[PDB]
Amino acid sequence: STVPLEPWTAQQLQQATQGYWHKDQIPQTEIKRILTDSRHAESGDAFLALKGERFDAHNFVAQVVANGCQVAIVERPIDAEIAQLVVADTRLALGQLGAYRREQNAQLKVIALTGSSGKTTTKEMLGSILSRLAPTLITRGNLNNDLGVPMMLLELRKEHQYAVMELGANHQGEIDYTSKIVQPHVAGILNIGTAHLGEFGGRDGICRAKSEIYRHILPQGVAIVPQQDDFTAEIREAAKSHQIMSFGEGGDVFATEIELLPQSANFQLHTPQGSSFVRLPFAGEHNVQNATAAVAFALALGVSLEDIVKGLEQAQGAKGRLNFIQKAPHLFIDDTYNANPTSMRAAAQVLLQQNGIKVMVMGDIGELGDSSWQEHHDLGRDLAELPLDHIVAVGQFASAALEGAGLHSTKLKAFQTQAEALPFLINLIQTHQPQSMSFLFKGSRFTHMETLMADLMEK
Ligand SMILES: Nc1ncnc2c1ncn2[C@@H]1O[C@H](COP(=O)(O)OP(=O)(O)OP(=O)(O)O)[C@@H](O)[C@H]1O
Ligand SMILES: [Mg+2]
Ligand SMILES: [Mg+2]
Repeated sequence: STVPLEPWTAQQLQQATQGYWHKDQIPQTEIKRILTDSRHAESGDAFLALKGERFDAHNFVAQVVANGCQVAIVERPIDAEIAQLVVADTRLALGQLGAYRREQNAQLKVIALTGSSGKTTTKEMLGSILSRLAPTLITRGNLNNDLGVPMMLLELRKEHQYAVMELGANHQGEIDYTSKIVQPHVAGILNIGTAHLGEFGGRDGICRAKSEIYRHILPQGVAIVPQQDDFTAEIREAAKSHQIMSFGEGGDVFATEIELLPQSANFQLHTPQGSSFVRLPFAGEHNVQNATAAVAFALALGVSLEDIVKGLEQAQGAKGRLNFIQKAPHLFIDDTYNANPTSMRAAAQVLLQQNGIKVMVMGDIGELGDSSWQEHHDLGRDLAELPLDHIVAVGQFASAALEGAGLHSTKLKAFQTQAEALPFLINLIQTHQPQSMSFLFKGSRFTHMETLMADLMEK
């Protein structure tokens, strides 16, 4: 990693994984770090060999031996000169390590949150709030799956008072596993959207898979539910065995008198601990909703409202999530990290708040099932109805979006590739003469629309 870590002993590893040392060779030094990348495994580390879909890290042990590493956790004895802890399955063993380390840190207050969209942002808000009070460990990057969560738990220290763990649902049963490992005091769902519609086959599967986060809330724990969501009832059932705080209109925490600004939002925050005016440095109503959720979490941890507002007003967003880039006289909105129908519609709303000729450049949307084509169609139908000047679809399902435009066909341009779309944008700037433009780039991870945004910002 990069952060100062707390060392491991051979005994702790053996106890946690319930494995055995091959040839009884036991490391005489303390394990300073557990990693899974063979390139960075040096002397003092313990290499954890994972067997993936494209890889099998067992084939790289010689490299870590050549780089000084003398300890390794494996699924089977290897002929390499290195201390080897043999376990049933290294994947599960990593989780066991994370669980073991989390248990040893009983001085912790842990938050676990999930949702179709908004997890990283709410995690950033919560991190901003809690970090002003005490040392906090929040999920770093995309490490929110069955492998990532224990990896983040391995960074736990005794100085840490709070922990905000973002939990992603890549498939059914995942959140049950990760949440069981995390052992949260406060847990909840932000929303039930349209992400990963392919894996779960319908929003009903998403709800059922995300409701797993309530099963492993520690006693005296608090469940957080959305008040205004299509599946709020099904969630209330899943969380009936805990005390519940809700966010949204009619809930415990809500927002009124919302004033939307191009790069921010001002609103009246209402909580059971009182009311306060909030200057949120995040654009869009969806980030207001996220903010209310974060507030509900912080309150559930007993944070005072003043510290919550203080934390909110100076929070910062993650890379690729509505980042405002200024390239005079034009405006570029970097929203190219990921994409789903809901977040696309939200991004469209954010773009409507801007000045000058508004143009949205969207790519394909992944992880959708058989509904994919239809989704894009409907997307093209709802984006063209909006007061957007130009819509540029790039990818396989761009054509579909064109059909979806129907009556407003002329404001939506479809392209099969980025290379073909670039010259259109270049000329698009010139066509409208000296007049500020607002471009919003968005698309799924594999579409890497930031490449197109870069090639447009250069020329
Ligand atoms: N409540 C929301 N509704 C709709 N869109 C949202 C919401 N919150 C965030 N978004 C959009 O979602 C995008 C990404 O959000 P974020 O990165 O916060 O999600 P994530 O939920 O961490 O994804 P992952 O599944 O990988 O963990 C942003 O571009 C933002 O505009
Ligand atoms: Mg996701
Ligand atoms: Mg994330």
